[PDB]
Amino acid sequence: ARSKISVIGAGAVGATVAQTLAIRQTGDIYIFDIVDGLAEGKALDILEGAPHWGYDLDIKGFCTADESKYAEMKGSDVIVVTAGLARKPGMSRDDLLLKNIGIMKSVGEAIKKYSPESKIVVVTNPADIMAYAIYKASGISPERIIGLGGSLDSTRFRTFLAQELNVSFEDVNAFVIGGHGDDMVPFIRYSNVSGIPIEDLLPREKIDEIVKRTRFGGGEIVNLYKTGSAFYAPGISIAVMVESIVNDRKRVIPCAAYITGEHSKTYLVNNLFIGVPIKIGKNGVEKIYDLKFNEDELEAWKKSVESVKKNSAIADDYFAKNQ
Amino acid sequence: ARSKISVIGAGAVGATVAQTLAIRQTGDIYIFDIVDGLAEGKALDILEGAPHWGYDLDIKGFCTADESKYAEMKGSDVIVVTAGLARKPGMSRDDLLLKNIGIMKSVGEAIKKYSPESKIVVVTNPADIMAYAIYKASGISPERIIGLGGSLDSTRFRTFLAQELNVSFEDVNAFVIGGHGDDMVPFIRYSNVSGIPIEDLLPREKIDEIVKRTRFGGGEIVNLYKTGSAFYAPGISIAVMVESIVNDRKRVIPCAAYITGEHSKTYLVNNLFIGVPIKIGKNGVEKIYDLKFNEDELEAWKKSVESVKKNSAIADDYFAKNQ
Amino acid sequence: ARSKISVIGAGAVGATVAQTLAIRQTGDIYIFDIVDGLAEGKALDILEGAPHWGYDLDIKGFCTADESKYAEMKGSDVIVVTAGLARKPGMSRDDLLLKNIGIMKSVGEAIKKYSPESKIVVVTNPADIMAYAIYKASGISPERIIGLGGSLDSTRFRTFLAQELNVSFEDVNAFVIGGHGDDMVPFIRYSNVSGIPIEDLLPREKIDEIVKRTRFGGGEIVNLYKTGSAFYAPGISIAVMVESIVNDRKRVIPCAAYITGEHSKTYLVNNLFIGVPIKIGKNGVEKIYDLKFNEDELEAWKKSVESVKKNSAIADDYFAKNQ
Amino acid sequence: ARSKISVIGAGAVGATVAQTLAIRQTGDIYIFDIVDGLAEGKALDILEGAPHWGYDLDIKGFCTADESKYAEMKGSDVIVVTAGLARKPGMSRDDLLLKNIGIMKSVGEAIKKYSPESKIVVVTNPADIMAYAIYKASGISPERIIGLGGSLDSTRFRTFLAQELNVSFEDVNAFVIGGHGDDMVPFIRYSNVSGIPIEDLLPREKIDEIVKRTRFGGGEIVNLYKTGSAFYAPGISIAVMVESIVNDRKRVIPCAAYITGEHSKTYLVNNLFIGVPIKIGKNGVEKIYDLKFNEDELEAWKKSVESVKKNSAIADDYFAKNQ
Repeated sequence: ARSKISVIGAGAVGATVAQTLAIRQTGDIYIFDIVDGLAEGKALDILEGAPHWGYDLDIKGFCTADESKYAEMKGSDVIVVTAGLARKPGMSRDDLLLKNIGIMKSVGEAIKKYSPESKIVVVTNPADIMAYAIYKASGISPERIIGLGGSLDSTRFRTFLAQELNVSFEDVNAFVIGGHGDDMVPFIRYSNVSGIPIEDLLPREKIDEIVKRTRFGGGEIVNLYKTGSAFYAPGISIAVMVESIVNDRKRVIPCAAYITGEHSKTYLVNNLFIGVPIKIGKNGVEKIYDLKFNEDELEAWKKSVESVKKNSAIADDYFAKNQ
Repeated sequence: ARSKISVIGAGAVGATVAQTLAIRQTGDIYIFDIVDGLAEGKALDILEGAPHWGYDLDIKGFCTADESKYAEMKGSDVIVVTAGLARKPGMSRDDLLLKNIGIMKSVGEAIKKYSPESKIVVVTNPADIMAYAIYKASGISPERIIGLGGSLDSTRFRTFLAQELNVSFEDVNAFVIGGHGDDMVPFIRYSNVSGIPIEDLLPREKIDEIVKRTRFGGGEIVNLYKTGSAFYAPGISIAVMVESIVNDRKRVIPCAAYITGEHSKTYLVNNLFIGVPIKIGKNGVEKIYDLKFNEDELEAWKKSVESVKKNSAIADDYFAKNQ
Repeated sequence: ARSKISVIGAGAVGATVAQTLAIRQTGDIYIFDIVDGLAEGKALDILEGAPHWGYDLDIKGFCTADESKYAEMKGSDVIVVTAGLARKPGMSRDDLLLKNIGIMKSVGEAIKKYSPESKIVVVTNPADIMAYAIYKASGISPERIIGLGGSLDSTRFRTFLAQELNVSFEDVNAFVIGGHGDDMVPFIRYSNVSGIPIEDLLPREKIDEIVKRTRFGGGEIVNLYKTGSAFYAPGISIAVMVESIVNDRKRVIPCAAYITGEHSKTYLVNNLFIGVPIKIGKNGVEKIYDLKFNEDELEAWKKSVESVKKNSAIADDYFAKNQ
Repeated sequence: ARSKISVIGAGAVGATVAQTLAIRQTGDIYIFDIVDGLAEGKALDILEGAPHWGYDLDIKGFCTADESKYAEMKGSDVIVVTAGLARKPGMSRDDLLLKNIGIMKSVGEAIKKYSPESKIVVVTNPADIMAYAIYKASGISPERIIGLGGSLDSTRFRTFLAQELNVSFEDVNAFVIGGHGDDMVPFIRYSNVSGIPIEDLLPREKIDEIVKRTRFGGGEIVNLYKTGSAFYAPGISIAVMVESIVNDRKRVIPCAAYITGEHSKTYLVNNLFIGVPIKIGKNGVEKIYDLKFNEDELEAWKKSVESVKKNSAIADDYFAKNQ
């Protein structure tokens, strides 16, 4: 009677997604992790709060050291992919990408085997490239796969704007597309407080500072935690995407999506994932909005595109060599 | 305009409490931790999710490496104490109790200095003894201090019953008083599904199994996590206590509370904290309910009483030895 | 995509149920009424609050003057029957019973014609008899039909107890079975505050006054409104039953249910609807709990049974006369 | 304690506001109405649903045929004024305005007497003029009074756009200021779906249709209800204003607000209430945003201003011959 969501990865991010989905009563939640005991423990800890919170859900966790346990994903409406590494001492983010692509390949093949009907929300960073790897490995029709990106950048951008202007978080709207960091592309003219353009409220230098803080917002958290990365804001940023699919909400949120056909004319890429505004519903990507760029936005977009093309070619090379 | 809650400790439990209070919109939340960056990081990560969740709250974090930062607790309606250690099989429970009592002493001294008007919710285990230590150190009127105990044991007990009977978590009621583990005292006769006693619904053998799992429920999670203890279920168990104070809900939940006067005739302890059913309101403990014990419950209670008396005497001795 | 609920009757009670289901995001909601414009108006008014409340739901209303509009019920998981008429004195309530039985016959035939797969929650008073009429008219398997009764009496009883004792409404449990008014049968021994029996907390004289107030709680509201009856508390009392079906919650709540087989040995009625504790799930009634009556409860139950047997015979006679 | 809200008027709108505040747990809610039994009945019906909904609030109702019952407003953080005269046949719009101004005088005087510290949210239509009457009658500092307008027009406009574009209600933003009907002034250029201008999504003819439907949105519901006016969407539209004050959320929403000083240079009125974007906080109006008009908007605004000047002049004339 209820929708089913699987979460792959039971670390801080995946477990936060699971706890968030339970609070928001999105559906039954099954958690998966290769680490002995981890997914089972997170699921139980989350489930044990149900009598206080009020959620009547089936919440379970499984160890995938025996990959056969991936069979428990069967019937999932959405699978959230959060498995993967963060940098180890002596690892470039270039080495990290390659490592994570390999994990995506394994995960995608498991999804293909046990739950090929699911829509997929890919979280592992950079999620545009990891969504691409999931697509290549799973064979799932590409409109059914989306990557986390803009939901998180926009929530940070809104937070900073709201604090600066001393207004409710609900009334700030901050428009971003593309990736994280230098690949992020804000449309300041589309950012506002209850419709009032930010450019009518803050001077350029202040907006610039806020844009910068947003670009490096993940690193800001890493520098505070020292030994881990953000998970609270990512968790809810992911959950709002998931629930839009499960409950067919038709939220319009920038996410990493597969660009093809007429959309390639606007976004200057073809057959790749990159962050663009999408309508999210029961079928996955229900619509890609084609934006109109001014010159600054276009030049910024071109840089973002080159980074994605570069990293996607790396994923291509990996799959070509590892049948 | 909003109430203010301070959370001392920004590890898994304290930060979960903070995120939980934010979701339930309990009030502004200030987080404190001796580890540089940690409380600020947890606060920012939680705050950055505000635009998606919808909470319009001030959420801040501070480093207490210098105790002067505790000045930021000023005007807190509730302070949640989650500071303290868990050494694991290296030193005994006794060494651990002593370590934590010392932490409560310094925390309580800081509370007296910077926010002596606050109600306190003590989480550090065993919370009855740690509440007693907070009382001795802070000088706060003892009705204004409560310890986490029954809120958590009861949520676990209810989860297990509901799954065994395949019923809503909302309709299961599980009655426990006393401490954790062998110090916990269930009243099976007061446990029911929508009023129907559980003894009419399950074989005694199964009820005993569920009682034992509840006793060692925290250990069950520790085994699954390997390197840490439960935090999700404790987080909401703590938040329901905090919000009952802040919003004067008059919840009736078993918590560690100070027993004196006529209540000592019922609970056989005097001037100590122990887990009993209390009405929780804006003034802290607004009523202690005096239970009638049957013979089995009485026996079990007396054992719990001896444990609390013994550990409380250890706390007295520590305080006597340290001015 | 989403679950669908139809509400028949767009008066105060039906429209309150609709707005309640929307707020609680239970599913898409279609409203039906014979009165031109009424259901369409209630639906639009409710839908137009969606941007503030947050519910992304399809909410529509239809006039059933042309009965073919009932085709819009197709695919409903649950249908709520609130259609009915009139008052207590003035005209005879026996005359009223017959009139409402006739409306149930028409509504039941429409359901069989257009949405025979739905579970049905019957609200029209007395809902035990009206559920019986829906069953006779619709041919729907009887476990898939339940009547409002206990959910509303228990919420009133809980309210009165919580006010008297100055405790949270969440922690009061009040046990009733049977019908309304003199037909209601409280189990004082199964009523408690967080497990503590109310007999341990209030003088018997007070409990008796509260029981009497619950019996005549509907009349208390009529006395205040003058020209109408209660709708806010009924609305939520109905919605918790509906959502238990839609979301398969397994709530345990007393409702009017079809009593047969071994249950007839406990409840002394056979092949009739009467208020008993049931587990409510995606299949409708998933369990009837068989209580053990003490002498006093049994004597009260026999009276309630006699009233239901009499009125069910009247319903039988009506159907026999109009086949 | 908890925050307290008084609601004056226990008809459909006032009682809907009360039930909405309860569900949203905004604070204690006291309802007042001159008609014997009505406020008491609405309050009790609402309170009796608390055990199911979960709100632990003091909800009470009083009949103000005895004026002294207004003493029960004491300590209210916000007072919501919904009392008004139902328009009688043959009564002109100006005659209705005069009657309602008279009711605002009585209400304002009771507020001045019994709860002069309150912020006021005025609902009685037209709320700009009625806010102005409440100001004249109560002597309350005018930044502490706001009138319902744009919150309701915006929610309707958002509903229509979301349905037309098949997107989530959460992501549509519809910018309006001024009054209702022909006094409403939309800024199409500030209306968008997740930042994407609606002028990039819909052609002018479709946008015009939706603007027009919004202008006469109230009338559309009246034509469906036939015997009354909208209340569900107004209820939540009001409640979001009220909770922004009580919980100091700093929502930015167009409301009727007192225009003076520098703001008069932008809005072309002085010392009158008219609908403009405001930041709503614990002090009432925390900020008025000064918009930049194009020619169409300026001309439409001048019309809106003239209507407000004319009706405010009628109010001045009324107060001048009654004191």
